[PDB]
Amino acid sequence: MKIVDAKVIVTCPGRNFVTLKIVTDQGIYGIGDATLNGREKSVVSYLEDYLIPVLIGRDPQQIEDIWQFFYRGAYWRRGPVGMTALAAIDVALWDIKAKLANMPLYQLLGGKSRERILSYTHANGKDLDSTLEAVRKAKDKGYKAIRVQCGIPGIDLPSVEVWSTEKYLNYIPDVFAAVRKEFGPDIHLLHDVHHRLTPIEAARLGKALEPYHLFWMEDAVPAENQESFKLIRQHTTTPLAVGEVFNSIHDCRELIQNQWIDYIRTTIVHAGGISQMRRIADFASLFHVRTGFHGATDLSPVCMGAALHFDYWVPNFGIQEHMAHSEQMNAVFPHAYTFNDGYFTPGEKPGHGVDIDEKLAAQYPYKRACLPVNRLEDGTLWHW
Amino acid sequence: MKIVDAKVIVTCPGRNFVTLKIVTDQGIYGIGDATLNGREKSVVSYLEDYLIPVLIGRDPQQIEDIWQFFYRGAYWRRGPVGMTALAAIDVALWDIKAKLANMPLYQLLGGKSRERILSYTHANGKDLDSTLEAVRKAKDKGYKAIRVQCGIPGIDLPSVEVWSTEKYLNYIPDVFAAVRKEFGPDIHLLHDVHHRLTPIEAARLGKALEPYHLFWMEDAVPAENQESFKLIRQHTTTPLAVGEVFNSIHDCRELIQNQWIDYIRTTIVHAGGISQMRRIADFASLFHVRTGFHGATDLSPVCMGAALHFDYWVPNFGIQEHMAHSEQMNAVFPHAYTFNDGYFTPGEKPGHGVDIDEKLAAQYPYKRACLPVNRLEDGTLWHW
Amino acid sequence: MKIVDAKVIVTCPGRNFVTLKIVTDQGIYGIGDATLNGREKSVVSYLEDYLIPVLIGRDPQQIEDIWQFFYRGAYWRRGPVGMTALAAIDVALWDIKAKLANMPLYQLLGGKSRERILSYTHANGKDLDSTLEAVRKAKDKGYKAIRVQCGIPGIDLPSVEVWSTEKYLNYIPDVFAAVRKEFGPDIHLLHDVHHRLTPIEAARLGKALEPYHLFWMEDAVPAENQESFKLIRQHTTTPLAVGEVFNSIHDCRELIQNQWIDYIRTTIVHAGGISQMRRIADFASLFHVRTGFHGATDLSPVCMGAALHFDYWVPNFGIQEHMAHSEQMNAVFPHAYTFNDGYFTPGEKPGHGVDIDEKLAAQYPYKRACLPVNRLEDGTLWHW
Amino acid sequence: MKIVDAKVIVTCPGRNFVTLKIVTDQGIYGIGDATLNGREKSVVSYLEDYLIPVLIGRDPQQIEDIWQFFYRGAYWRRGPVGMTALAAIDVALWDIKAKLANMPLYQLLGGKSRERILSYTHANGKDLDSTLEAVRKAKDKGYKAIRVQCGIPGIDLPSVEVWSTEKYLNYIPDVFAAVRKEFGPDIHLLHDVHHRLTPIEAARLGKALEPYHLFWMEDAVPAENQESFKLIRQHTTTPLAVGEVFNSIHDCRELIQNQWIDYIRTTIVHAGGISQMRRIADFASLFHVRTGFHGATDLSPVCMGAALHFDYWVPNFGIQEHMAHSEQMNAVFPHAYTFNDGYFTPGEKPGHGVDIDEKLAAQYPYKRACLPVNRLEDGTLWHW
Ligand SMILES: [Cl-]
Ligand SMILES: [Cl-]
Ligand SMILES: [Mg+2]
Ligand SMILES: [Mg+2]
Ligand SMILES: [Mg+2]
Ligand SMILES: [Mg+2]
Repeated sequence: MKIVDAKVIVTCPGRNFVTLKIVTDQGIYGIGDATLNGREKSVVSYLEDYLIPVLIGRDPQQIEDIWQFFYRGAYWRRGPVGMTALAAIDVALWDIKAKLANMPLYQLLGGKSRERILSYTHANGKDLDSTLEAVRKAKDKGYKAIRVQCGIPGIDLPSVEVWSTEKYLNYIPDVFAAVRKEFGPDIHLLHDVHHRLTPIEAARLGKALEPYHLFWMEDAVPAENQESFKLIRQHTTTPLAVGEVFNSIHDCRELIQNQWIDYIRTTIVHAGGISQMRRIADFASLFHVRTGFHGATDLSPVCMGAALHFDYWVPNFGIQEHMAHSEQMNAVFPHAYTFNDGYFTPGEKPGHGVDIDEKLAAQYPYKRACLPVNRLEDGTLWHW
Repeated sequence: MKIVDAKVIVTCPGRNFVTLKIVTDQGIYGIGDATLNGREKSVVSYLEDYLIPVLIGRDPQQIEDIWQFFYRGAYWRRGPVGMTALAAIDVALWDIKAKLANMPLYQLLGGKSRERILSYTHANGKDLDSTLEAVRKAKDKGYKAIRVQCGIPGIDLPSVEVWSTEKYLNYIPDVFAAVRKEFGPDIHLLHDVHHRLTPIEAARLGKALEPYHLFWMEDAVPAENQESFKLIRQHTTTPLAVGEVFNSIHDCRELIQNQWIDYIRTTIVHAGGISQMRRIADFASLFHVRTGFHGATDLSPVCMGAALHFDYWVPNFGIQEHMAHSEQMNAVFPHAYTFNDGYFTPGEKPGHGVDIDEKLAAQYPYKRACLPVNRLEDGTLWHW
Repeated sequence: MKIVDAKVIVTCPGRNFVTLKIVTDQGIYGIGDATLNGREKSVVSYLEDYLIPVLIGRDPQQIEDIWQFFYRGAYWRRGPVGMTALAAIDVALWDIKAKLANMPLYQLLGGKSRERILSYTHANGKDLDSTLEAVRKAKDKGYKAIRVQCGIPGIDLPSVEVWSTEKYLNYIPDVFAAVRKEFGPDIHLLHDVHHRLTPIEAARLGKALEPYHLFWMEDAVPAENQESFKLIRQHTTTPLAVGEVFNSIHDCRELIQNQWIDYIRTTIVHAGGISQMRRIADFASLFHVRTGFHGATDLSPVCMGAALHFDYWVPNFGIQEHMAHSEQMNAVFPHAYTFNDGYFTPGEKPGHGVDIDEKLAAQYPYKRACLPVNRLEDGTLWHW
Repeated sequence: MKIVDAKVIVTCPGRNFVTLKIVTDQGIYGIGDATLNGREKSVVSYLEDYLIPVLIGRDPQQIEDIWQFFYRGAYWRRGPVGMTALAAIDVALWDIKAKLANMPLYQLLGGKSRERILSYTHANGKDLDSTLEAVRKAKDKGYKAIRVQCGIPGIDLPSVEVWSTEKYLNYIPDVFAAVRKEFGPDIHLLHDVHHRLTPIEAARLGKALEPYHLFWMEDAVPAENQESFKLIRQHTTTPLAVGEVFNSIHDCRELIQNQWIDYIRTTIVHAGGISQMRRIADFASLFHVRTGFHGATDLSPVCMGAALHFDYWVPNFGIQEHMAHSEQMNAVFPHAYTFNDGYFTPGEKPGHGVDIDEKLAAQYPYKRACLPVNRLEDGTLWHW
């Protein structure tokens, strides 16, 4: 068996998505997500100008050899751009392998471990009354788990947000108190701190949120120095999640082996595909850590299909984020996965069950969109 | 899909082997090794009286769910008997899954990572001259790696050996000096200490063996207290291997994460099958540890086939032990794996490529054989 | 002195019990429990097919030599099946040694350290009102210590239970609040978490239970990774117990030496007998850990007699679990130990004071019964 | 002051170089290296499609604010592609700031700390005789420090090398013995292991090289798991260097703070520019670590000029690698730095003293060239 062609498709049906398609000499093809929000074209070049020319002629069944060849062979290791490119290749090859086996991908990984996959959605409001309404709307859509974000009183190219830590820490516990009073204890509640605190501030916030029994408090502090979480863990029993921005097991080995976190959020598209995320999830399982894949709209339906197959098998599954794609996004990527009453199943189609409609994708050209930056009230460039 | 039957076959074509066969409602079947040397019938009962009745009617594609069901569901966790029974089930189910995919098993794991699999053999002699001759005979059979064991001057139910640590430590370095003088530096040399030393004795021996640059020094001290290896590692750069007797990742997590060993020897048949050994090997890979599967004759050809498929894929492969089965053993277990000039390939037959000839197996009834014990010169019951 | 015979008796007077009887050439005999709930026949084979043939002709007075011979000589070390078989031998030999000395067993261990042995019983209800009634019934039977378990609102082969961690954590503290309000502070209250939490969940629960001053919170998290308890210990002063499922000191050395637990629950029948439990209890004593032997109905009266003799001597005794055997069970195993007003004494008969009525045991053939498994609400196979 | 334009120039005068030029509204401009060997065009896109559009209109004097804006604002942090793009911006802005100050760049950093900057060159041979000749040729060019690499007996798209660790470890100490015998003890000798060993192999090699007193042994093991170096450091006093492949302080914080290495090799072009390398070098200085910047031909003369200015100031300077550019490369990048008798000075021109001749650069179009991969003798994809 040989790879005869590989191509990168770029489309913007509401937001930018980048997709790799690998075609074999037997006409079976596979696809993988390569989208890196706000830096998309750097991955397109990494693939087109460097990795795709090496793929041609190789045996697509050698998933591990090709993963190692690109991971080690880049010489400069890890990193968002190269690991997203490698993820796209790895997912497309697992898609091919499952189609050659005539099995849905979850069967190749070890089969199903559960009948349904818990998800969570968003509830965002500019103030408390609107936040409470957004939680009602999320519950009415059948979600059993809801991430709550609320505006704080007094608070093509990157937008610039302004931030006050002190105002946020003083107000946000009152939001969770009000949500618990209105909606009761059974609903799972999540909160994303979005990198804005120092560890002793995160320790304070985790303690203040303990009475509300959150499913997790996410991304509390920037995590390049993984020891940052030791101080948080010493002060609170609010569960901790981190890692949507990671691209390697080396970004989280210490967080996990020291039991400093409860959920690892690192994704298939951003951390080298199914081959690497199997290793992260298995390492996590030794230390009570569960998967909580990031699932914002900037991960394409191809990533979602691969993630749901992974979620259906992995023993230490925690939850799957679901920020829904629009109708126009979904039409470009026909898929077998489905949602019902707060939960997903991956679908029984062979492969990860996702395809790309190339004719439709071609109707929507790339349009640049970058992520915001965040400044403190004095103008300091902070963490967004 | 359903399991319709499962049975345990016991045969003694020169030594005892126990094999599980699982049969599906589509007539595809899979087999797994269940042999536990010197306690064989305890596994037969564990399977026949407890696990097989639960398997019937289950979907064999759910490998992970069934692994967890038995691993956790036994309540009393881990252990040689239960983990060998679970290994037999797990291997038979991966054999079925690969046959359903119409692929050799290594393809399901991620594909081949190498063209050939390095093995090692034995060279044993009662004295130095005979040891040197045994090394020549091993080299003439095409082996590139040879385990050297030599008798020490002055040294149905279990045989009782006698042991002197001091005589062994004084003599064994001279054996490796003589082997290097006769055979040169290119041949890989291994030594199995077989549990007989304390850590400071193993540190001394490792230092004394450094000039001879061994591939490994194996099982230097009993390893129930994994911190025993820290003191060895602080004193020698001879590479260290351990773990043929282990049955769980929990027997070696600290040895590996602290970089106290170089090779993990734990096997598919004795540690819960391919599902658990994938997790051990991947954990090992984060810490520079390589696989060195045990491969004595008491692991059946079914274990060897599964091991060779695993070895063909796993990135951090080190070596495969090969103590050859006899012609009568091989005839009971037709297999696709082959040996050439010191190396193996697993074969391209779907599954792990091994089968059992039930009619032939029935010609050789069980015959008890137990492992020796070892006593010190004063009669103390020691480690064999 | 020589062992002339040894036999395994299997009986099901309401539930399965396995018993070893060793007979000496002077006609003195000893018995030991060999019951391993839900895997019973695997121990029968381990004994009959491997260990008993080695016992014959040996001097029964050599308890330590025989313990080492089997512990080390199995080659594959530790584990539920082999350690239960070895426990049966070790207890039967201590029973013989005490009969040869013409002493109750506790005298051989070092004599009595207390006049009475505190026990605890069960109080289980499907809801809070019924739980409160079960606590009244337990108190009326004279118990001074009561384990409380309550159903949670909204929650031959293994039964399958369903589990929600979040519902349990939200409700269970209210059960202990109600029990304290009704029964006051003097009664000792225990709770068994039964392996269902992660460490930060157990930390949360321990904190929530602090106002109710439990004697212990038991088996909070699966303990194969012993470092799991470090995080619990950093967050709560509720006392911690673990270890009914352990079979070796190596399962708990780190829990004890780091002062991560308060009570070790590992038993004579499941962890290699009196010889090994003397070593566990003495190690525990250096680190303030007290014995809290498991004492569910699946440990036979032979185990109970040995445990009570051990409990009467050991300095760092904490408590003895007592889930009562039925009248039919007790009739098969005449014994000297007695209960009075919440406490036991072991009895003054030589040996451990327990015997087996072989004629009566023969009236009740083995009947398979396995332990349940537990699944999460999505179907994930969890810890029961 | 404002940035009015910024552009990326790509040229291949013998090998590919990528250069950023930032132009201010006062006509002062600055340049920075953006070359990432073997992935060059991914950086071109990162700059052109994402970062340059944000630069336009910003005040170039705000070097720190712009560094933080891009480092944090990318959201996905660190990594070879983004950190090389950010390095190009940071160096071009320091070039502008020094030109506005009318000072050579080293004056802005704190002034000169030394009169001359020690460098090292290459001596490579296919065998020992040729290696010895290459060392003579290097000495005759005035170098006082020489990296020695020798072939080992029996050993557009990526070339595939083959590797044997055992043959290398057996032979390489003899090469250093011969070099010391011929050239004496005063010459500084370096060796690059190039990622090929495990830590205990590197410990062995470091010990074997101790009699030859190397300046350093470099890149002994892949360093994603920084604790890998602890075991090397416990066994040898050969000095250790690592880090040409790093892009962040987070790749080396533990190596440095634990005193596991002697020289940090991370470069201005690959790790976020002068702003980040000032922080790495200062952190290193607290722990006795000295700078040893990588200086292979794939770092352009723009990187060399910035590095030499940095080297002239930094207190804890160790050495500068110098693998010489060709005449055609040098003509595209006129520069003030000069070499004399083994040492450099950075030159007294304002800025880093390097410029790009755009007309000449335009004569040499991009031509793809990728780095080799390395396979073991069995075909395993290894570290190159
Ligand atoms: Cl990158
Ligand atoms: Cl066992
Ligand atoms: Mg987030
Ligand atoms: Mg061995
Ligand atoms: Mg319990
Ligand atoms: Mg180098």
